[PDB]
Amino acid sequence: LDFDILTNDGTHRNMKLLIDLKNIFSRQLPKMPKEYIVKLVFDRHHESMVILKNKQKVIGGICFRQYKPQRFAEVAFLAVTANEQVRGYGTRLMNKFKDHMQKQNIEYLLTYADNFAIGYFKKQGFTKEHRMPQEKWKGYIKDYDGGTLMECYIHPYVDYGR
Amino acid sequence: QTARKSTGGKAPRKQLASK
Ligand SMILES: CC(C)(COP(=O)(O)OP(=O)(O)OC[C@H]1O[C@@H](n2cnc3c(N)ncnc32)[C@H](O)[C@@H]1OP(=O)(O)O)[C@@H](O)C(=O)NCCC(=O)NCCS
Repeated sequence: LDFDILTNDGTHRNMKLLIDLKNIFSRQLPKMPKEYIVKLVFDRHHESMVILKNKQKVIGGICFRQYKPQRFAEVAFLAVTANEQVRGYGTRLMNKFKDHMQKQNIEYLLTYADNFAIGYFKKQGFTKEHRMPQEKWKGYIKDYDGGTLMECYIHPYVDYGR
Repeated sequence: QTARKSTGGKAPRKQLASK
């Protein structure tokens, strides 16, 4: 059980794992156009942290993009494959992700969530009440009136995992 | 906005699933 950061570096190994992650994202988010998932996962501004089983099988992951000078990151997609859900991997992934964001000097995580995900993100400590001013994300994150933007503050000295 | 490169927003309908 490894949680490795994967980026489009053009090797066959990382590419196969990024396609496997894209395939988990489309099968677990069927409302999402599959061509839109491909475009963000393989965009040079996005990175993906995968949950690697036996150092070769991707069973989950989180695709995100950092706004390094602004110190915030928006979570693109997050999913765990169906046959590996309710095994606590999703929480271990979010904790490993927040630990990496703390090391990347990222202060806030933002994500658009609607319906059930408002609840899953509230359990991972994301709130609908923002602490970060609206003008800090405007012009970097898209303002949709159709979703609920949730934010999680990453304090520099909180330990993330249990 | 009117990005066409930006970050990403999910597609969580509601977890009892089919689309
Ligand atoms: C959201 C997701 C990543 C969570 O991953 P996971 O491996 O199942 O997560 P965990 O096992 O850590 O979840 C533990 C908790 O979630 C609940 N849970 C997990 N999967 C569930 C499901 N399918 N239905 C109902 N409850 C569920 C458990 O009851 C458990 O109880 P707790 O919240 O009191 O601790 C996973 O359900 C998934 O891939 N969903 C589809 C993709 C999606 O909607 N992603 C978010 C938007 S992109």
